[PDB]
Amino acid sequence: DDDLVDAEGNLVENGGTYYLLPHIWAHGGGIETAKTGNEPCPLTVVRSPNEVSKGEPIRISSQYRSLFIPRGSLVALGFANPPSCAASPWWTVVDSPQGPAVKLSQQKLPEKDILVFKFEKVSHSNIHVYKLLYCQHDEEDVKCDQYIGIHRDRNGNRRLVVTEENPLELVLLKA
Amino acid sequence: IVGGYTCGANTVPYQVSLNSGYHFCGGSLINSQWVVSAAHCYKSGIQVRLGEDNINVVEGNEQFISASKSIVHPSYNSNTLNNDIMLIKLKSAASLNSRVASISLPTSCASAGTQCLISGWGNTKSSGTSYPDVLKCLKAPILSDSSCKSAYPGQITSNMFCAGYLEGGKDSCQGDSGGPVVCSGKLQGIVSWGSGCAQKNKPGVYTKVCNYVSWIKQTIASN
Ligand SMILES: [Ca+2]
Repeated sequence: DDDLVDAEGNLVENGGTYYLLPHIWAHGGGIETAKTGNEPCPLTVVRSPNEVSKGEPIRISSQYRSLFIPRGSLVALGFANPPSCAASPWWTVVDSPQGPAVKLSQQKLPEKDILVFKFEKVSHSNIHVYKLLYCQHDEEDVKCDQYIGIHRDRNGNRRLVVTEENPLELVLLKA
Repeated sequence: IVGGYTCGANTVPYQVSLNSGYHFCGGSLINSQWVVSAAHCYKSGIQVRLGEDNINVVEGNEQFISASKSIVHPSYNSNTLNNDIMLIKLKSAASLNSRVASISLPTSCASAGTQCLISGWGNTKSSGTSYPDVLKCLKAPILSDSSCKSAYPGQITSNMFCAGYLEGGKDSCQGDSGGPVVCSGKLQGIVSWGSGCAQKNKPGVYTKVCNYVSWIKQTIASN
């Protein structure tokens, strides 16, 4: 009677912690932070260079006060265990020399800058998998007409960025 | 409900629990065959369970009724959390007794400062997750539109209002959704959304039922 479901076939609990792994075990492991470019600490959200690493425990939250994540609800994704300098464990999307990239901020962020994601189940039904949408607000009608993808860089960091033709896929595993 | 107390068996005769195999949202009985909840609690095949206290087990006062019609507000916008209101028609009228009773719709919007009774079987702890067996209660006041918007800049429309404490400590939480907010004997609100639970400067945001009442009565009169 809902959509957001982890790997074990159990409902995704709002505010709970989950590992975000790829669909095909060849693209990388779970999600984690990384120090890329000229950052003073780990402020870049990437996929584990490892392919068997569950990554970092990630909380998935919705503004709604329901036990689960309502379909079509915008969500925020944050590290259950925040890093050093992050003033918030929540991800956000900021412009970078590379283009819009999923980063952690040193600035306290408001709901609007974090509730910009939305999971979307995939066609190949053989196990719960989802694409991650990026929804930038507009004028009291935030439109989710973009996806978040992987951009492997000069140092190998599989950083999460906004794409439109290289979307990534994820499976959720209760941390 | 964090920072609240145990209501006591059936002391909130209008508290309803929406079940889809398990409890996933509160609701409120407005008459023998129509229930009100949050739009985001929409699900197919809803079983409305009334006269409940311990939702985990049967105690002899429950009334299990399958949903016949589940009308989510036409203007519901899952993104913006706006018009988060849903109506439910029971396949069969409920037997109204002392344990199962309806709550009066508000024909007038309550003013800020009014004390309200928020009810629900949701998480009762700020950080962490601990769901109760029995109905939890909580008295909280309607906050001003300027404070509400101060807490949630750019997120408050005229169809929602805050209630609770800027200080935090007491508030609604996950699993309370769709539940009632009764003030001065009328269902002035519906547990809708909020940032965290019992957090500072982040009170509960509720669907402003008083703006929807004309719509409620109409649909009930034609469905
Ligand atoms: Ca029971």
